[PDB]
Amino acid sequence: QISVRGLAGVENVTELKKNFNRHLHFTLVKDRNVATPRDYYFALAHTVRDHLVGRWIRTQQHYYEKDPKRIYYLSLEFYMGRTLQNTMVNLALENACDEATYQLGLDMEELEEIEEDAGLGNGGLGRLAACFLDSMATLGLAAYGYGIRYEFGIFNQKICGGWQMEEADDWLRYGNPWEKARPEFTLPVHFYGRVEHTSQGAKWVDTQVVLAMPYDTPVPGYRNNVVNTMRLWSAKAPNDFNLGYIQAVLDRNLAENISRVLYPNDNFFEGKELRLKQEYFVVAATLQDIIRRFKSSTNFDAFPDKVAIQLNDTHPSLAIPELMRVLVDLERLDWDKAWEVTVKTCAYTNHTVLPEALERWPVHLLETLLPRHLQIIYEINQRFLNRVAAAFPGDVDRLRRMSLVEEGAVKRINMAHLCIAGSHAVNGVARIHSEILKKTIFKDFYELEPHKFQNKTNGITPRRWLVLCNPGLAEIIAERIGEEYISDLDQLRKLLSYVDDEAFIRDVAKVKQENKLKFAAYLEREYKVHINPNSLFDVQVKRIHEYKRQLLNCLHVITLYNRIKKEPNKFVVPRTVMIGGKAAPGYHMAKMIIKLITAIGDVVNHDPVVGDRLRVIFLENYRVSLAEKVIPAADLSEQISTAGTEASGTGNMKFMLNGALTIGTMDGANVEMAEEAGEENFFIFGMRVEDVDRLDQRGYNAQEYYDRIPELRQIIEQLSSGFFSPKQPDLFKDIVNMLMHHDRFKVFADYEEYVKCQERVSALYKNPREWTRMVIRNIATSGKFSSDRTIAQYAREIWGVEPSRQRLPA
Amino acid sequence: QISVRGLAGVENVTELKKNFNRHLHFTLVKDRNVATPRDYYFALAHTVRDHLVGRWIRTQQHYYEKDPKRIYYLSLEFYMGRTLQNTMVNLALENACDEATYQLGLDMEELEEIEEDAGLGNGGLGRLAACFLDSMATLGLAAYGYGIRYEFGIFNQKICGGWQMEEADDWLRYGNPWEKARPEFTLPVHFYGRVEHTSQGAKWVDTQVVLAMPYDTPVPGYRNNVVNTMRLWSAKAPNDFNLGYIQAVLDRNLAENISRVLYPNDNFFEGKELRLKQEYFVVAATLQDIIRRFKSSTNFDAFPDKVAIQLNDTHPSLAIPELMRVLVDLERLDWDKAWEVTVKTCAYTNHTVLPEALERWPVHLLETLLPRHLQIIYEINQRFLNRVAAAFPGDVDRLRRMSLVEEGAVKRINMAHLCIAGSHAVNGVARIHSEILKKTIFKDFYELEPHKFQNKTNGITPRRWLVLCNPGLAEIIAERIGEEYISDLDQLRKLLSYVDDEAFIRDVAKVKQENKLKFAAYLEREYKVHINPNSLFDVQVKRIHEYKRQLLNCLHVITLYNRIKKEPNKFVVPRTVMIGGKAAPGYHMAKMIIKLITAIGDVVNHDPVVGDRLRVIFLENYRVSLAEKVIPAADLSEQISTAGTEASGTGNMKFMLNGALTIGTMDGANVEMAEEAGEENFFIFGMRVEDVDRLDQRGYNAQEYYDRIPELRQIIEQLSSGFFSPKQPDLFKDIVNMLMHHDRFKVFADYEEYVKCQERVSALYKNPREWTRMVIRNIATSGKFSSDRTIAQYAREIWGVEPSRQRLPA
Ligand SMILES: OC[C@H]1O[C@@H](NC(=S)N/N=C/c2ccccc2O)[C@H](O)[C@@H](O)[C@@H]1O
Ligand SMILES: OC[C@H]1O[C@@H](NC(=S)N/N=C/c2ccccc2O)[C@H](O)[C@@H](O)[C@@H]1O
Ligand SMILES: OC[C@H]1O[C@@H](NC(=S)N/N=C/c2ccccc2O)[C@H](O)[C@@H](O)[C@@H]1O
Ligand SMILES: OC[C@H]1O[C@@H](NC(=S)N/N=C/c2ccccc2O)[C@H](O)[C@@H](O)[C@@H]1O
Repeated sequence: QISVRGLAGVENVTELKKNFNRHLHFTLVKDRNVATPRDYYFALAHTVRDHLVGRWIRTQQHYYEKDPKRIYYLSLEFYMGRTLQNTMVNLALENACDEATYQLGLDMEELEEIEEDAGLGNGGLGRLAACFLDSMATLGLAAYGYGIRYEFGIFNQKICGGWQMEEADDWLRYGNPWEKARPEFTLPVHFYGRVEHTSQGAKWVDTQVVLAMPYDTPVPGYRNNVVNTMRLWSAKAPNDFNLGYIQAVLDRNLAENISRVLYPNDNFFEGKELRLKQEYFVVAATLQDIIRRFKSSTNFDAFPDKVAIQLNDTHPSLAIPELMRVLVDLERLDWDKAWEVTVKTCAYTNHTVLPEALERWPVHLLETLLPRHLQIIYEINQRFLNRVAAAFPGDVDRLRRMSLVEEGAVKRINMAHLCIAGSHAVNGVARIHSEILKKTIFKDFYELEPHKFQNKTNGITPRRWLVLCNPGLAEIIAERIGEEYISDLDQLRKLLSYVDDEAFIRDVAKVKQENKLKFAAYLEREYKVHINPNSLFDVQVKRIHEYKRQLLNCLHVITLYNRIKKEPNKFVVPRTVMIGGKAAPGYHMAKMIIKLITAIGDVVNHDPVVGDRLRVIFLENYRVSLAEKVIPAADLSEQISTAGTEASGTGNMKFMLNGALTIGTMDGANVEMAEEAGEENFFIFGMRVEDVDRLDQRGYNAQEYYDRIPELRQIIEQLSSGFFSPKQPDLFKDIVNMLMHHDRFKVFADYEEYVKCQERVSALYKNPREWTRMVIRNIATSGKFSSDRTIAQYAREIWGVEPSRQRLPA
Repeated sequence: QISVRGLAGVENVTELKKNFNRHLHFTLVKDRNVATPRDYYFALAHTVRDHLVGRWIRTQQHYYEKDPKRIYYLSLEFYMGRTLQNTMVNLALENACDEATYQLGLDMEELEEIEEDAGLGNGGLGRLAACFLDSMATLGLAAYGYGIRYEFGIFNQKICGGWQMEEADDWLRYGNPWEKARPEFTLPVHFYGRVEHTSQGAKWVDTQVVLAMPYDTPVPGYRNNVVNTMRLWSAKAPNDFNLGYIQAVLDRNLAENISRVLYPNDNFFEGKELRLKQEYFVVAATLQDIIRRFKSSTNFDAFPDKVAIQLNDTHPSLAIPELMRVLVDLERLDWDKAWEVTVKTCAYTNHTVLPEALERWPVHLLETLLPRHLQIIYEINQRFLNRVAAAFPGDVDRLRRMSLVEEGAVKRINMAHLCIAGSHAVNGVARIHSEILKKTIFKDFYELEPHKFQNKTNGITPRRWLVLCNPGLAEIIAERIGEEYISDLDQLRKLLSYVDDEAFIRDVAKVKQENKLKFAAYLEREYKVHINPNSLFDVQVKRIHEYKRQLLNCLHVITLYNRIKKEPNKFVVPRTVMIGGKAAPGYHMAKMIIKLITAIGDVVNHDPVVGDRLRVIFLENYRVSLAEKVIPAADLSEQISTAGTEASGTGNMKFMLNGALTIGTMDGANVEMAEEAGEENFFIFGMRVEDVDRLDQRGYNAQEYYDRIPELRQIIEQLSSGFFSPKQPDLFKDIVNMLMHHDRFKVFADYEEYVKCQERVSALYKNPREWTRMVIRNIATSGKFSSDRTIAQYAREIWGVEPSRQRLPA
């Protein structure tokens, strides 16, 4: 049908059809008379998967013969989404499979909906790891993602009575066709025990053993014939574990609980032993696998020339003391040489400045679980602090601030300090975030070792986030500028010469309307809700958190409702306001915010005077597969975090790429987006970082705003009095209380500018032609935010490797 | 190589080879350079499995179109062993695959050893279910085996310091290529809750739900193109189960523990709640599946014409009250009609008379777990006892003996009484066992309903137990009488005309020596032990239990040792005494018996004066795959249970089929074996059932034997004084104590006759020609003990269906 989806040649179509039937018969043991819709999905997944194997075997053989420097991307999260469509896109199979299945009497789109998301992450950090994997493959890098094969990923969210309910995401229930178990690489991981000192070295003894069994998932590059590996460890008890008899077998569950479930904390930090175990487990298994591959290529001097380990936040920070442990205790290297190797091998990416999120592990936990690692951390700290003391003599408070060991009620280890000390590179994830790291939270470390500190602005993969989810837009772009932009996104700049093009303007507006109709349909079928597809689609999708200020969005929505009720017969630009996202199950305020959104909807959506002019919808179960549907449909992207709180954001980049305009604060990557697109082509409002600082110095008094803005006073009074909860008048008292007395994120301080800026959004939407020209200017300058650019910078500036866009032989 | 293994045609060999490579590449993602031995096994299993699918799909389609009466064999145990070789044998593929793999540079025998046994049973009961499945398929019966997919089967046994240690049998660790998950047939099973009464019927409410997910395994008939299904249920939590959050997800393990592990109790009875849950779980899921298939063929009158349910012991006895529950509570049939249907549908096979083995479930357990089932059982019992009371007026003690409800300290339900009341047929498993049922433990029931009581003498499948494990013997037989005996084992009678045949005698003796050399080699490699292959192979393999009298065998062994030590320079027929079997982990006396065997070995095997004349070996980890190796190697089969205690035995039949002579008591099937072969061709010794009864009446005094047999006195004194345990002089005091004061199984009473009979065994072995002629006479009359005969009798006399030996179209 459409060109960017590849060729549907007679040979290939014929061959896909017979392989589909072969799998339906031999693999699924069905015929066309008893086959379920899921059998059909599985037949298709096996047919497509077959096309990966040759390239996968030769890619890995190629790395063995050429022996390049290997990149190990360590993460506790890989938010992959679905694999079927992505595989077809990157193998250029999509049109062929569409034709093959159509001829077999099946709708491929329907089969695609059967696949479960691999929901092995929470949000931006997990999704970033997935985009990175795609880019590393596309750029021909010898890269491996290492993580944990969770049995349960991020919970499925159900909304019951306007409240979030959690249900287990049993994503492996029917089997995962995209994984290959690698039992030959099963590795022991040790826990507890004690440290013994002998004549020559310390020994870690009397440990409990859990086995790590790896499962390999392919990661195809975009049409370059490269297939890299994502290797995820699963926990297994050894066979003599606890070996009255029945209980011993049942107790195997305890050991295997390590890989059972993803922690859904979102940003913040729970010092739970099981989380610590997960962090060590991925680190210990991965490092043994790395060393084994390195020896199979004594001379650890060359280790950093053949290995890079990227630490995705502090979650895998134990790689630093674990590498030291293996080098010093097992390989018998001296400390200083081992340390040299470690620092040159490891690099650290920070993904937050929110203090409550930072990992600070109690000493007593590490003492019991990982006694030798604690001793190594203490030694690291002593040597580091001697370095600080020599550089800044007499500065006693710097010593205590920079310590890896934090003093107090309970002693803790600051894992972020551990990461900086033991890494050759530390990066933030957007220019303003990286500046904040040097200027504030890691200021002392920057002064000691300025050469360590870098920026690597985040990006998204244009494969999943344009070609896959928005083929209609990819196509109209490909019609004018060709197809090479899909792996060289800067080429979108060529679209600037079409901003006055009458044919192109009409096409961009058409694609959007088409996407909006499709999504208005999806809302009807799967959720039985009515929406006007001619309204402005105003969307805020992301995890629920106070700093992201879904609350500020709620305030705007209520303002519009009150304005309509005041002057019912005045024209307003119709809006469909869509807010979606999961709340961490232990996060009370976020759960209350969800309830507020649904309660606003209940009032707004059933007011006869409002009509089709304003609708408020909570998008249930926001996840990667839902993002692929809602983002292409959006007109307005809400990116309204308090300046200084969103490290980068990546949802922002996805909306920009897909033809939505952005209303946002100068925070995270928004700054660089407005910089690329021009400020005139962005709806910027609110306090900058400096204004937030100024207000913090004075003291933030929310009352002042309440006293001076009558429209805001009415909203707070409506909330307090039970306007949005008639049967539970005080339901939202926690919300009013926080906004009035304990708002860390200054919701009221940005309210006036936000509403004003939103009026300007409405003004522009009234003129379709000028709205669309500004959209073209956004799409056209979105090239910088390709994760291909991001990865090329990591490779050249951190890992010391050259990316290649050259094909491997097919 | 050998003819019974089928043809190795050029086309088939070529095709198997390319399918092997195709699977190695596409399925296992390997090439010949990185493939592990296990990859090769899996490639071969996928290649062979492919040949099942056509026949499997058409068999099941055939049952749908012809709609025959379906047989449901319900068992908590299916002791399957390995599947690869059995599949090749029954598909006539064995020689072709041997050639294909040889040409690929691989030894098939080596690949076969990689496969894990499906160890989903304990012993004879579990193995019987497996032989039955094979025969039902071979006989063209529309049969389904239903059970539980245990995550862990029977424990692997390790011997440490002569003591049994248990290790978890994680048989699914690498995936099972022989199962197909059937998620579309996932069914809810209910637990706990309470019973409510409404205007029209009782309702079972407030239950906890566990899901039952079925996995289908093919069961191929012998070269008839029939492939039947074994369907095993797996336990899965529903997704909202327990849904702080982390704990709720981890707690899913509790629900799923139902299908986690096989109870290894062996014969006896532990009233453990988890076992009760397993019993209901298999029953509830299976019955819903049966009814669903029946409706898809309101009119439950025809239910018994289209369904037979065979209850394999009392383990699935809850099928009776569960069927009533569905019929009365859900389908709204009246009691009497529902009961009619139930009785005509269900039949019961008893597999024991040992009182401690009988299931008697405490009322309070059923009350909490299955409240509606308890009410149904009470009602069944009331109606049954009214029947008893009308038939035997005034007989008040008969009423209490026949009650399903047993009175006492704790009230219990006698499940065996439940089974007889609600079944149209009750059978024992050998003629003497079935007689004992009518005469003693079920005497009252026999008097009330004599027409219910039947015999179905056990059998074994000549496919696994001759063709597969002993191809050399199958071949020399096929050379003289053709191949048709493999599915019509009575044809072995034709071998009687070869008993004087000089060529045949030499061949039978050759095959045996070959099997003994092979097994003497296996012992060397895998266990580094030395044995003389020219010695008599004296083997007792079976679970360890006092009634099986491994102890009597031990006494004989010590007698031989003492006789050699007394007269070192006298000739004795050399023996290798092999004893193997697992002990139930909670069975102390059985664990002590194992230690005794190893301790005897330690003394005997290292005595310079003994030499190669006597060796005592404990065969570790006896299981189906080890049986296939040891049985063909055996010369003497030890079947020495106290008369009246072994219901049938089946190991006895396997040894007879494979050219060993039998020394045994007139117990279980031994009686019918000696009857078939002639008593002159069997080494019969010891008390008959009547002699045991006579002794019980008088009082068994072990002292009398000790006082009158000097050779026995010496043994007991050696045991007591620490001759067999120098560092732990009193180690075996529990054993001496039991034999002297508390022996239920009268070991001393059979000692003299046993030793005498054993001397006669040695006498015959000294004359190879006459030993072998007696062997031919055993093989020649073993036809009755084919499970094809057994199943044909179940079908005609219980299920009301005609077996067919006709081929389905290929
Ligand atoms: O089908 C369900 C099962 O599939 C197996 N995968 C196999 S046997 N081969 N996979 C081959 C493969 C081939 C190309 C790309 C990805 C792949 O997983 C997996 O090892 C197993 O965990 C999973 O449950
Ligand atoms: O760089 C990619 C993205 O990283 C996110 N940080 C996240 S999602 N941190 N998550 C931390 C976390 C910590 C413990 C448990 C679950 C979690 O998601 C940042 O908030 C976002 O600005 C940035 O665009
Ligand atoms: O390979 C490992 C996996 O294999 C799957 N089986 C599939 S996808 N097909 N099986 C087809 C089949 C075909 C003929 C005979 C027996 C069979 O299981 C099983 O459903 C799964 O539980 C298992 O872990
Ligand atoms: O009919 C087949 C065989 O059945 C066996 N009975 C067994 S193996 N009962 N097992 C009962 C049992 C009961 C609870 C838990 C585990 C168990 O193996 C009989 O002992 C044997 O004589 C007969 O040949």
